[PDB]
Amino acid sequence: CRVPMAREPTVIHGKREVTLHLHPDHPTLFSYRTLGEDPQYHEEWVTAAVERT
Amino acid sequence: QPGRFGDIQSRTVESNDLYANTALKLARPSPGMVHVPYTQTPSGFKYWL
Amino acid sequence: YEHSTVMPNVVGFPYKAHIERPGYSPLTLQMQVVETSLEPTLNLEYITCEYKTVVPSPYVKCCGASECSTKEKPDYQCKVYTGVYPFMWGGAYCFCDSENTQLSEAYVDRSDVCRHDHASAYKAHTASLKAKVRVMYGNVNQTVDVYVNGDHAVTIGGTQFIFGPLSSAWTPFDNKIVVYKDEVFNQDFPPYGSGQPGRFGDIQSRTVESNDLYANTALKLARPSPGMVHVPYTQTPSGFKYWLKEKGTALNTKAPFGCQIKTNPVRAMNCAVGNIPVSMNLPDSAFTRIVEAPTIIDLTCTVATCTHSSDFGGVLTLTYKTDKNGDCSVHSHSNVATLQEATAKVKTAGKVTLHFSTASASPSFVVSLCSARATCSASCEPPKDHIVPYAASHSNVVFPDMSGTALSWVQKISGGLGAFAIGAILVLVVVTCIGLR
Amino acid sequence: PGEFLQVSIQDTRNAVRACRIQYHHDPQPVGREKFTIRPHYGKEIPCTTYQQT
Ligand SMILES: *[C@@H]1O[C@H](CO)[C@@H](O)[C@H](O)[C@H]1NC(C)=O
Repeated sequence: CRVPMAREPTVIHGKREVTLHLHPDHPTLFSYRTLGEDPQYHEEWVTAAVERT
Repeated sequence: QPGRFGDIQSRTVESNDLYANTALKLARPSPGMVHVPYTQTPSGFKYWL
Repeated sequence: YEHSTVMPNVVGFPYKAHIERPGYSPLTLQMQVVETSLEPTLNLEYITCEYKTVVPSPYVKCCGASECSTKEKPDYQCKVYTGVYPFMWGGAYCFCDSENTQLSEAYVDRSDVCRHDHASAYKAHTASLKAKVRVMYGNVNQTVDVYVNGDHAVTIGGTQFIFGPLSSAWTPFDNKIVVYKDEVFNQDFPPYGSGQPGRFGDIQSRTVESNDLYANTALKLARPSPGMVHVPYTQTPSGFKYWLKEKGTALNTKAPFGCQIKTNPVRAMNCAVGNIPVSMNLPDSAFTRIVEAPTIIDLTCTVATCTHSSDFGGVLTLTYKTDKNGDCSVHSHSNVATLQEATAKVKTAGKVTLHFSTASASPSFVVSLCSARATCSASCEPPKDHIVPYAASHSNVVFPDMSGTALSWVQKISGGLGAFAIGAILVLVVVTCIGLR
Repeated sequence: PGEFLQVSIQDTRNAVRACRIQYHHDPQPVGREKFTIRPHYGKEIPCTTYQQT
């Protein structure tokens, strides 16, 4: 079954962080995690245009 | 900048300069069909509204 | 010839090993891991899916009575209701008014699609590592599959490689896991024969093709309303569908060291942890007599630029006096600076330049051509870009070498304070010895 | 999506005969995006249907 692919966000490099502008056409799942010993993750369903740090 | 107020600008209404930064991008078509796939950030005027 | 090194378990890191066999020119080995797979041993406990409630047509005994009869069905219920007057359709279906009984029964089954849609409760024990390493040296560029324990030997170009047991026994999985489709959950499931209604495990089965069908769904049976043929009942809704909505977050979303949890063979791929001991047995034909390698005398090293970034941000130049054109092998004798090249081309001109990577503000290390050695000292500057899409080419050895700018100051103030203190001690000792007589 | 299901036919006398039941029916597609209609450009993911054989 065919599925779409979300358009790439806008990435803004900061000091030990980034900021993303997410523009969804419909509810889209967004998650992240750090690649260390204590992962520090998060998941969230995104329904409108938001900015995430 | 793309997706925020002012991603396209004209010096006047009737001008013909049109700065545009909308992060337009282009992609390879799927095997066996005729189309022009692309992605770009949706308008920053509608975001500002 | 026997040699033994220790390479880190990082995918993509270029490791370079140096073998100094007297009477022969030194050799530098290139070997890096391409991918790494970690698989535990899994014992199936049971299989769970959603259930199906089987409800037959009710037996109405006009002008009489009937009795129950227990059966061996899963979660089975049977009841007899005394006085009913059904009114089936276009009539009454009975003739006696209050001497008619209805027999109601129901039982729990397994879903018609339990083969395709089911979860699996497992028990996970000691895991086996298996990596994939590319070896480059001389004129060979092979990559092999190897088990990372001291019990597998692979041969590349006549050399014997054994990749020893990893230095740590870390595992991402716990003792109890659940595997649904492509995702794994560190979940503590109920034992077999101990499920509860409306939660995970309300119906359990030993295997997808088993027949036991243990069931605990709190099915209850009710009395039909007057004047109509039907069997009402009450049941707690399926616990598999409750789990599909409440099953927290998978192991895929949260896993240390960037492990990637994968399909039918449950495995965690490309976890950056531990060290991999390596043992080698090189043939004599893989070396070179010193009477065939250029003789290099009076090597000196001076660094042009240095930037302690993730990439190869340093450059150093080496000056030498040779006697013929040929290729030597270069190496760094510290992990505070990682060379990019394994070999150089030696010319009479007396110049060769190499790139390196570091994280120190002031590194110091020994570089060596095929025969001679030199000491390189540098003053490096931090980068200005914040984020990069790739990983460091160095080991995060930050502590600066002495005689650098930072520690020269510490030594200078230490010397001043110590001179003052010993002056105080000497003055006191002389005064007290004079006053002691 | 809806809150009930109704099926009906047209009998020999041309009178509508219907049955209505309570069914939930809120479906979601496969993947990480809650689209509604398949695009002309996208990805492919395994899906399960009812084959018409
Ligand atoms: C070894 O082979 C791989 C793929 O065939 C290639 O990418 C790599 O550059 C080769 N190594 C050398 C030193 O040429």
